[PDB]
Amino acid sequence: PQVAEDCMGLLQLLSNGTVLRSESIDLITQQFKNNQTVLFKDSIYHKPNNLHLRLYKPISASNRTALPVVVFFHGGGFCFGSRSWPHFHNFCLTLASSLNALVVSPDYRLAPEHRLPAAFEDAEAVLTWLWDQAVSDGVNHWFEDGTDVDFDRVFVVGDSSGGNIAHQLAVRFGSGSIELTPVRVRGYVLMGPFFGGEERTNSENGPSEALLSLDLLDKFWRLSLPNGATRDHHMANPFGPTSPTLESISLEPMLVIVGGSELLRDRAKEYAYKLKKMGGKRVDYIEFENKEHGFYSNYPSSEAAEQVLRIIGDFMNNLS
Repeated sequence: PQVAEDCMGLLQLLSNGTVLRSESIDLITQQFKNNQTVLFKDSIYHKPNNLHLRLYKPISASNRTALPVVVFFHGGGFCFGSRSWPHFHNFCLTLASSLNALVVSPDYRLAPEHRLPAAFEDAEAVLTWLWDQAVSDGVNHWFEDGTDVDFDRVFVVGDSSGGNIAHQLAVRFGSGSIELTPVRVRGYVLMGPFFGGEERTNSENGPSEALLSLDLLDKFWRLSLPNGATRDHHMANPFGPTSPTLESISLEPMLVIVGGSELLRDRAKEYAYKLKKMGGKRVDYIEFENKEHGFYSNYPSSEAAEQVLRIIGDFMNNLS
């Protein structure tokens, strides 16, 4: 059937997004009366793969002080998503304005065309691109304006599959493997992190969500993990028999945020508490009762979404 080549090409066109030619400004309503302007523009960070990221600058506080960096990795189960998608663009406008930080929102290669670890390799290229900009006075060319950026205050915020990406970066940075001074990642925020495993948890065997189901999560892993791999692969299960030696590596402080009704609740809770009992690991586990996957971005202007942005801000303030 040729209708199969088309549904494949549909996935590519669906998450291809667009690239802005010039810088643009949007209005974002803060926690409909209080507004805020956020400057943003697209830049290429990997020329061979034609991968772009979006930089966000809150205009009001950028001229007041040096901004910390928030690298945001969007979700999509390693198969969907783009930094230009309005759902993710709106969340980054909220991230920049509420956290008073420069937001870096990069695209990354998607499965099944680019199976894992293609997404993790792209994430490291993002941080390496950030390092290249930091040491070369490149922030001054980021906009038609000066930009003061505190590269000693970098934070990685990962949504769903981006939360998995954030964990892989935290491991690679904490193991002394990659090292990008003066870029210093002080903390990691894992928001409903897309972790997997062959054996099911109780919440994974529970009722389906508004969008997520256990069958959909299985199809995500199967289409994104390499051919012939199981859900116990280290790229899916952080505690699989491949790279579970997290006791040795020095992990940065972490924040795990999930909804109480999430299918991925038990995996993230087990992930956080296995880390809390490892020595030298500061991990805060926060569970929002009766919420499903992506409540912080699926329902903005709701109380739960605003509390998440506050918790991330407090988490950033304490770490610096």
